[PDB]
Amino acid sequence: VSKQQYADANAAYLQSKAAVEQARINLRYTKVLSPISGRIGRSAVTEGALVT
Amino acid sequence: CGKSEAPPPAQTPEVGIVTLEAQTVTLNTELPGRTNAFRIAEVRPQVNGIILK
Repeated sequence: VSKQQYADANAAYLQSKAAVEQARINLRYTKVLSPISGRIGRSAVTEGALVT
Repeated sequence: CGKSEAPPPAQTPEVGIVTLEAQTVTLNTELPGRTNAFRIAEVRPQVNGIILK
C-alpha cells in the first residue's frame, strides 16, 4: 500500500479517536464532579428535576 | 380613764421556705422555620408541541 493511503488512513483514525473523546467528556459531564474540595451546602435542586 | 392599748410586737410568721440545691438540667431552644418536601419534581417538557391529553 502507498504511503499516502497509510497517511490519510492514520488521519481518519486519529479523527475518530478525537470524536470518541469528545463523546467521553460528555459522558463525564453527566456525573457532575466536585471541582474543588471542601464543605457543600444543601442541594437547592433535588431528584426528578430537569436541568439545562 | 385612758393610757391603754399597748401594741404587741409582731412575731412575723408564715414564710413558706424552699431551700435550693444544685441540679443538672438540659437546655432547649425554639427556632422558627418552614417545612419542605423530601423530593419535589416540577415536570417540564423536554420537547415542543401542543398538549393533546
